[PDB]
Amino acid sequence: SALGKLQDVVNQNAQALNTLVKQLSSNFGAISSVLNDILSRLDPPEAEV
Amino acid sequence: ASVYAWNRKRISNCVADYSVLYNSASFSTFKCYGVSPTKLNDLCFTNVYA
Repeated sequence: SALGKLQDVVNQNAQALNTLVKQLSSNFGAISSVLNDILSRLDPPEAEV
Repeated sequence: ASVYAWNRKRISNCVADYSVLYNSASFSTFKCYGVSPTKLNDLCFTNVYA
């Protein structure tokens, strides 16, 4: 645990990247988080929302 | 049956086509929720009811 700040910065960057990746599994009020599944299930006029 | 005693029908282990029902011109209302009236003959479901 000698090099503390370097490991802290690396861990912060890794956590930021992991959060940015995991923010794609959210619906945000939509039907699902899969854009291809939405496009295959709903027509564009109804899937625009 | 009646409205309070509706009969649930389980459908599984089969191939179901829906284009013959939408184009039948006999059903008054054919409102689809969550899915579209088209592009449904290219999808596969796990357990549907009727």
